[PDB]
Formats: sequence, C-alpha cells, structure tokens
Amino acid sequence: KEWLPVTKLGRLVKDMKIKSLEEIYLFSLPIKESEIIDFFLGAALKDEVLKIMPVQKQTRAGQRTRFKAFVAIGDYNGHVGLGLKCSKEVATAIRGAIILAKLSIVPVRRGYWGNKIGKPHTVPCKVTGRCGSVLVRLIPAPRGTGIVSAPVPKKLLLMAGIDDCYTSARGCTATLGNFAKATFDAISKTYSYLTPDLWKETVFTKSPYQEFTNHLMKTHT
Amino acid sequence: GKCRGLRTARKLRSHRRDQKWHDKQYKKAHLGTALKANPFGGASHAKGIVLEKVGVEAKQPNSAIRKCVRV
Amino acid sequence: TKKRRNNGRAKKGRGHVQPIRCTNCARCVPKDKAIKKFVIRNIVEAAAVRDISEVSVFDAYVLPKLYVKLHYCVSCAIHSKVVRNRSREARKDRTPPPRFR
Amino acid sequence: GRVRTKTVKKAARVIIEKYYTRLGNDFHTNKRVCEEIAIIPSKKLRNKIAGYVTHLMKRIQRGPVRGISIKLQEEERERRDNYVPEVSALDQEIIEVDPDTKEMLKLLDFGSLSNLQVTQPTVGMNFKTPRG
Amino acid sequence: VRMNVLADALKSINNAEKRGKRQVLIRPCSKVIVRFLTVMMKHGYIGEFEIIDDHRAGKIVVNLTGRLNKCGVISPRFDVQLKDLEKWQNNLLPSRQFGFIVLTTSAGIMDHEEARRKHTGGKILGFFF
Amino acid sequence: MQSDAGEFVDLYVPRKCSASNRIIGAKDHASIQMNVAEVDKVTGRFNGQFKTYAICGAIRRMGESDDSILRLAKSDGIVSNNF
Amino acid sequence: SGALDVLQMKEEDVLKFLAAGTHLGGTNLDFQMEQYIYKRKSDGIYIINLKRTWEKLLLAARAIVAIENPADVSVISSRNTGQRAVLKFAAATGATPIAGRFTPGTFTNQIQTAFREPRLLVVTDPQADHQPLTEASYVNLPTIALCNTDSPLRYVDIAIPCNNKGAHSVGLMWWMLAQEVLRMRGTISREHPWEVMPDLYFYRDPEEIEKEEQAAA
RNA sequence: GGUUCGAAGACGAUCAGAUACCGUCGUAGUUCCGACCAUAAACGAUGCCGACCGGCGAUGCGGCGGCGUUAUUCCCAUGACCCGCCGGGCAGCUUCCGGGAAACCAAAGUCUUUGGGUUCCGGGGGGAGUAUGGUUGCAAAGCUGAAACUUAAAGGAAUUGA
Ligand SMILES: [Mg+2]
Ligand SMILES: [Zn+2]
Repeated sequence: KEWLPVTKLGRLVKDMKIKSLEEIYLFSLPIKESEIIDFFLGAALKDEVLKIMPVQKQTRAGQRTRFKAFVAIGDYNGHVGLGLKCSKEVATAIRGAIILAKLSIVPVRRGYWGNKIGKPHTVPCKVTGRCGSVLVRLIPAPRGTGIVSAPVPKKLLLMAGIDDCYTSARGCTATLGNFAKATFDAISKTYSYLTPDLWKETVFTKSPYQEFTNHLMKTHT
Repeated sequence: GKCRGLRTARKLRSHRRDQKWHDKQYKKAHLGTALKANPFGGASHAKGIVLEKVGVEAKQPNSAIRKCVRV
Repeated sequence: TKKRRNNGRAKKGRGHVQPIRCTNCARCVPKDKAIKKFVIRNIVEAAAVRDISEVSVFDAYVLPKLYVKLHYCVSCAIHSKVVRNRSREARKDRTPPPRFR
Repeated sequence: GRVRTKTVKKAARVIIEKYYTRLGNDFHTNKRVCEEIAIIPSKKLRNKIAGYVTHLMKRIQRGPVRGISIKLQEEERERRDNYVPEVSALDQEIIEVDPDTKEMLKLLDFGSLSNLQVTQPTVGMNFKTPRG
Repeated sequence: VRMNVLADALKSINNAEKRGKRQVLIRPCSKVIVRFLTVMMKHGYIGEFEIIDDHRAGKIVVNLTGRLNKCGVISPRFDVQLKDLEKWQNNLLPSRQFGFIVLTTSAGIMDHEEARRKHTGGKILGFFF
Repeated sequence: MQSDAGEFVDLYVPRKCSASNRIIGAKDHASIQMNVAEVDKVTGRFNGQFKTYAICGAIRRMGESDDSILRLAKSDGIVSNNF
Repeated sequence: SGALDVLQMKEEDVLKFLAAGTHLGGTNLDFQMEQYIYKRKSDGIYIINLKRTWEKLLLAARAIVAIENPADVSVISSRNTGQRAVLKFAAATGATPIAGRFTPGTFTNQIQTAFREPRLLVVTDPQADHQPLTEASYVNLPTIALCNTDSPLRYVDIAIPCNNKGAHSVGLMWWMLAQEVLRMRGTISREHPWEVMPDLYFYRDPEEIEKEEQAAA
C-alpha cells in the first residue's frame, strides 16, 4: 500500500505541496499516476461499468476472444472520466479500465439557463462532441428539468454533476463505444469554450515545478 | 433544402409533394391499389367460413407443421 | 474501391487517346495505359561477336545494334514479368529501377 | 558459428558501463575482476562475458562504439590523444566575404574591418541540377 | 456571381479568426457591412477597423481579437416580427447570456436586445457570438 | 463568472494563449509556459524577475510559436525594436 | 537582447561568425524563416542576417537563465557534429546532455530506465532531432533550436537562425550560448574575453584526428 | 467502294462433351457521300457561378524584370539556354487547415458554432427498367414508367484468418 511516486508531480502531491486538482488542470500537466486522483477525489469517486464487450481475432485454430470494459468514474460535483481497456479476463479488463478512467478525468464547467441565481446547474452554452459517426449535443435547460437524454449520456452527465440538460444525438448511437466518447468530448469542451466571462486578461502564476523547484532538487534524483 | 429564395415556396412545396410518392409507406396508403389488394378492405377484423384445414410447413432451421385453416 | 489515383494510366486532361496493338497478343490498349519498353540489343548475342570479330573482312567495324520498341497490355506485362505486383506503399514509387550494371 | 547471445552482450555492456576503472586489454586480468564483481553461476558464461569485455574495450580505444556511452569517462578517455590547439582555427587573417555579405555587415555599423577581403562574385547562375 | 456581399465579408472574418490571423482584408465594402461591424465592435468582439477608398467599392481591414466563435449571415432576409424574435434567438444563439442577432429595422441596423427595448421588428441580417 | 449576488462560482479560471487569445484547455498538452529572464540595464545581469508567456497547442504545431514569442518580446522591449 | 549597449554585438563576435561561416544558409528556403534572411546570392545560397542571429541567441540565453535548477534543461544533438558541443555546454552550465540516438519515450514512458522530465529543450537540428520536438508535444515543454534556412519551425518556440550543418558553425553557436548563459547568470565577466577557446567544442572527425596523431608525433 | 481485319457461316483441332478459347478460309460490316439512330464503366463513377482558407518544386501559353553563355560577325535587334516575378490552364509531392464510416480529399474544407445563388436527382433488397397507355423511329429500339407479390437483410470501407 506504500505509494512511492515515479512522476515529478506525484512527489509534490504526496509531499502535500500541491493541495488541489486545479493547480494541475491550470498548467495542463499530464497526470500519469492513478494515485493522485485517489488522493484528492478519493472519497466521492464512484465507478459504473457501462458495458462488457467480447472482441475476437481469427487464427487458423479457433478465435481468440478478449474482453473490453467501458468504465465511467466521477464525484457528482464537477469531474468525470471514461476509460476503456482490453484483457484476457473481464476482472483485469475492469481493473485497467477503472485506472485509465481515473488517469483521464476532466473538470466540467457549469452555468445557468437565463437567470443567474444560486449555484450553476446546467451547461454554460450549446456544446457538441463527436466520435466516429456519433454526434452528441448538450443544450442548457431550466432548473429542475432533469437530464432529457439516452441512458448512456444520462449516467455520464449524472456523474459530471450536471442536473439540467436537453440533449440531441445523431449517428449510429447503438455503438456505445463512440456514444459516451462523443458525450465525454462534449462535456470536456465546456472549459475550452471562450464565453465573455473569460475575457478579463490572464495574470500568470508560477507552474508547480518552478514553484517547488528547490524541494524537487533534494527530495529525489 | 437548396433553393432558398424568399419567393421560392411553390418550388419547395411542389418538389416535396412530387418526392413524397418515392416514400414507400406514403404511396402505399395514398394509392387505391393496396386497399383494393387488402382482403379485409381496411377493417380491424373480418368473419369468414372454414372450408378446409391445412398443415403449413415452416422455413429452415425451425422444422414444424403450423396448423392453419383455409377460410 | 479506388486503387490508383491516375486510373492505372497516364491520361489526365484529354478524354480520348488512340489505342495500340499489344506485341504479344493483338489486344487494343490505349497508348498511355500500355507498359512500354525500349530494347537496344546487339544483333549477335554474346559469344557470336568473337567469331564474327575474327571472320570479318574489315578493321574495327562496330557491328550494328537492333532497336525495337515494345508495347505490352497489363496482363502480358505481368505474365512476362516486365512488371510485378507491389505493396500499397511501394505502389506510389514512380522512380524506375536502378540499372547500374 | 560464434554469435554471442543477449545474456553475454547485456551483462558485458553493464560491466563495461560501471567498472571501466579496473577492466583492461588482457583477457585473464578482467576474467578475474569479472568473477569478483559479478555473480555468474557457470564458468563457460564467465569466460564468454570476460571475452566480450576485452573486445569492446579494445574498440572503445579505437573510436565511437555505439551500444555504450560513459560520457564523462569516454570523453576523458578521448582526452588521452590531447590535441589542445594553440591558435584558434577561426582566429585567422584575410577573409573572403561575398559582395552581398559586404552590405549585410554594412547595414550593421561595422561595415569597416581590416581582414574583410571581398572576392569577386561567381558570374553565370548555374547552381541547379539537370532534370534529365 | 457575387449575389450577397455581407455573406462573403462574414465568411472571410470567420475563416481568418479560426486560422488565428490578427487582421483580415474583407473586400467589397458597403454601408451594411460597416454598420454590421460597428455593432460587432460596440459589444467588443472585433478591434478598430480602417476602410480603404479606391474610387469603387472600398476595402476594409478589421483588426481581430480572438474572442469571436462565429459570425454568420441568414439568407434570405426573413421578416422577423417582435414576438417571433424569441424563437429566432432560441435556435440561433448558444445561451440566453451572450451572443447577438443583428437585424435591420425602421430605426437602423441594431442587435435583438436593442430592437426588443425600442419595440421594433425588422429583417434579419445575421448573428455573432 | 459570478452569480446574481457576486460570488465567483466556477472551480478554476483557465489561462489564455498570449498569441491567439484562445483559452488553453485543461488537457492541451502541447501548451507552454515560457519565462524569458529580465536583465539589469547597467550590468547586463539577471535580476530575479521574468516576462512570462503562454502559447496554445494549435499555434505551436502550426509553426507560429517562433514569430509570436518574438513579437511579444519585441512589444515588451526585450528584443530591440530595430531587429 | 537589445536597448542595451552591454548586450550589444561586439567587433570580436562578428569575425568569429564570419570565420566559422554561420552567415551562410542552404540553397532552399522555408516560408517561416524568410524574416531572418537578408538576401540570396548569385550561386543561390541565402545570407542569414547576423544581427537577427544575435537577437534570438540572446533571447535563448535569457530563456535558459530563467530556468532555476540548471539540471532540468535537456541539451540534445543526435548527429556527429553536435555530440562534443552539447557535452561541453552540459559540463560548463549544469544542463543534462542526451548525445547520440534520443530513444523514443524518455519523456512519455514512466517505466523506462532513462525516464527524464526536463523543463526546457535545446536542440541542434529539428530535421535530425525531430523526435524530441514531436515528444515535447506530449509534455508542456518549451523548445529552442539551431534552425537553418531549410528548417521547419513546427514545435519550435525560439529558433536561432544559424548554420547548423558546418562543424565549425555548430561548435561556435553552442560556445556563444554557453558563454552568454554564464555571463547573464554572473559567473564570467563581460570585461575579460572568456577563458575557454571555442575549438574545445569543434568536431574532429577521425580523418583530422589520424593526420594530427602523425603531425604532433 | 471493297486492301486489311472479320459477327454469322464452313470446316481442322482440343476435350468425356465444346455449339468455346487455338487454327484455315469467310459473308454483313470495317472506308467515303447523302438521309435516320441518340445510347456507353458517354468516368473525375465527383452539376455550373462566386468568396475565403497552408507549403514546395516543376510544367504549357502570354506578359515583365535580370548576371552571364550562344546564332546572325557587324552587332543594334531578333531567336536557343540561364535566374526570378505576375495572370489564366493540365497535373504533382507534402501537412494534426479541416472534413470523413473509412479508403482518401486544398476540396469531397469553410456543417448541430447547421442559411452566398440556382438546376437535376436518391429514400431497405427484389419484382423491374418489367407490364400498360402515350410519344419519337423504316426497323432495332429510345424517352416517360407502376402494381400485385416476395424478403431480414442486401450493401460500403477497413481488420484478422484461410
Ligand atoms: Mg471517353
Ligand atoms: Zn497482350
């Protein structure tokens, strides 16, 4: 259970010098340790397996079936991750899919339908996500509408902490590999969308490697 | 659509009207031929007289005799 | 599915190119579709040259050559191994094979 | 048919990488140091590794053998045929400085040096390759 | 042929903004383009622009700020009544917070929020968000 | 980014590229945060202050990171205006 | 870089550049390297502008000085020409040299033996060292490059317009970066010319080595 | 008008058979003039007009500027090369412009951030380009063109096998 960090920022996190996922997301650092997400959002992260899918490859002596598990993770307060993984057992397919889902979680941005009272409940604007043929569109809805969508985007948007959302999907959505990847790309785009609120010019803080440079020179090689 | 002109309404209306016959289910319901060809003549149920019993053999993998009746 | 960009032929902006009789068959192939080859050959093969170098009346008469241009249809070209099938990547290579010796 | 395997080459490269200080050009000296430093369970494999060590290190001395690079130590080993030049190969006198380059320096303030000789330009623009 | 001039001008800005260019030269200058770009500037999507007189249709050089997601046109110029401006701004604009429908009315060329306030419907030109 | 009351509500504020003025996505891994050192005028030696720039992923792989860094530096007066 | 007579290009440095032959680019020209070129000759070789070489070299020197821990600056050259120059730069400044064959996944693979994690990359030739730039796409990692007139500037953040082909030119351009980093740091003085002769950086090919091994003997 | 070639034909081979491929002849035709015919994998399987959006080196026609080589010896001035620039045209290589189910495409891009103008045209597979009427033609046949009935798939690109 002793987690010794391999990454440079895995060190700064375990040494309790970075004390939020916002410090990471602000400087666009690739999160390679599966334990940093279990460090910050360890409590409220909840797994749901969307599907198990047997994929085969032909050989001269029989097929060679290996199992592919889709896992959506996230605390119900503005983080989702979707991970996929193939393995010879369904058990290690799920275990690797969960780990990859933790690796690749994004912060969702939430806004309001019209009037700007209380906490943000819906998508700030119309965002579209594409994967293969599938096209998932997320539209802002009034308060206490619920999530008007198919079960697969519903459970991703539930885990994202979006309460209100009108959706509209096109393409071969029967494929829920591309459906949910389309939904996840749609969700993920909310913070890489320039609304007139992100107009105020940016002031530049030190990146955590420049911040805790002198500590990282002594702590490890 | 394609022809977007602000006085292009008879073109759009007439074009769609021409192209709705190429829809199978529209033309089926809107030609007389189907409701001439329908034995029931556009009715929910229909009463008839039994005149013989028949054993209709099933297609491939399903092998059985479906015990119908000629009416 | 589209296999070549130039549909197996070196026509781009014509519409029609007059056909040619294959030199193995008499199959009509367009002038640019055909696999062309120019054989410049000594009349006397390899060893005959030495016997006709000695049994000649003249002094260093550079014995003549035989110029023959051959048009093959694609089937005749592949069958005679003038061309061969290639990889999807190697197909795009238009630089003709090196003739160093 | 004497091709050494991964176990010979890898372990020989690791021993050259670490203990370059003791290993030499003699077979039997480095056979003994290899036996001392490394736990090799068989004697044939010991002789095979020692044999490779005193072939790579007979070529490290020659020049740029690839699979290993002890940079500080290999460069200090390249600092054994010391050519320390006394005059800089750049620090020269009269330089041939292109009538186009004359202006390039003159558009900076220093369009006036002692050792800037302006060679006449190459007439005839035939710098390209034929498309035949 | 060149039927719509505002259509060309807004496609030119949109292409230049995506590519990340800092200014763009939209050619066939007209009263409708300038009056469109003034509105777009007053909300602060473009910078200051400079219209270039040759003794013809002029040119415009628009200094671009990277705060323009889309600037589109609606052809034909549909006759937007005041009550129907809801269903237009519903299905054209991203949200009820930001984005504008600019439409040519009795008064002059102005955005949906101004036309709603002045109590005027008119013909739709385009949208910018 | 605040509600009717005036409470800043979103869980962070992303950076904007200095060249393009796009917002640098939470996972735009080809985005850079480059500090160009500030030099004492009289000595020509490092002060301990820097003129920092951020650039987006699209700009870098477009190949306009070079000219954009150059023009930002030449605007600040790090590079001479003459150039 | 500029507005200062202290960081200004000296008459000593011009003769060094002209002697090495760094003003001479290639026959072919890139479209993003037009702003660093003065003119094209008759003979069809592009003359690089030596002021604009100096302005970018000082900008590079600044970018390297601003990096605090000197051993999270990775210096790279895959070819013969740079391998000596980067090791000299590395030992002289404290930068971490990767000389000859940059293995793919030193920044991307966590499990690798040589899993390095630098904060700034200095590269000799983007055409040769294309892999460190393409890999610095995956990690938030600014890039500096000794770019020639022919070089593409894809994933290059400050390109120093030089000759990166000639063995004298590569050696000197590494030497002047090494020296300006140390001067700006405040290790060497601008009063005295620097102790180290720039021939300590140059690539002696075995041919020149063997001829000199007979010469000195 | 009929030299060559050559549907049908006539035989000679091959084969279990061969009404075919192979061979020897060979009629209509193949060619020209005057009247019909109006279809082709008639293809870029990609309507036409207009705008914007990367790079590079050639190529054909026209124009413009430029070291020098060469033919008119007498060189002004004309052609042939050499090095760039501008406008149209047949194409090419390259790329995280971007698009696409992919193959691939500077268009097949500028599309859920959906509207520059306009003509033709498709709606699961068969039945079927079939029947019937009408129309053009000397005929062959062209253009327009269904239904009853039948069926859970037919299909497009790409991957691993055999
Ligand atoms: Mg044709
Ligand atoms: Zn043939």
